Amino acid sequence: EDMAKIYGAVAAVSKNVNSSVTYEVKRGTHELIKVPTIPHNLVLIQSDNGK
Amino acid sequence: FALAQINADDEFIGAIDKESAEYLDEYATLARDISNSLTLVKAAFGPLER
Repeated sequence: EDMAKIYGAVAAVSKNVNSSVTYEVKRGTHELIKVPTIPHNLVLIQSDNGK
Repeated sequence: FALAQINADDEFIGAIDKESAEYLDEYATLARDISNSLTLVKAAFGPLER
């Protein structure tokens, strides 16, 4: 029974090692909006008689 | 000044005899506990660095 207890203690320590890590890298990634209409900012002015 | 002589009653002799058996059981149990712990340290732990 004592040997069973000791081996369980040692086995638990041996399992405490760590395999790896995982993470997502996203810094600097910004979303893009979409612009439907091109701004022209033009106005046509005409005389009343069209001169 | 008031030293009193010692009377060894039969009950006192029996009392020590029961204690003698208990001490043996305690000494045997402690030695086994020490031996188990010494074996655990060798496999569970190693040397410590700074």
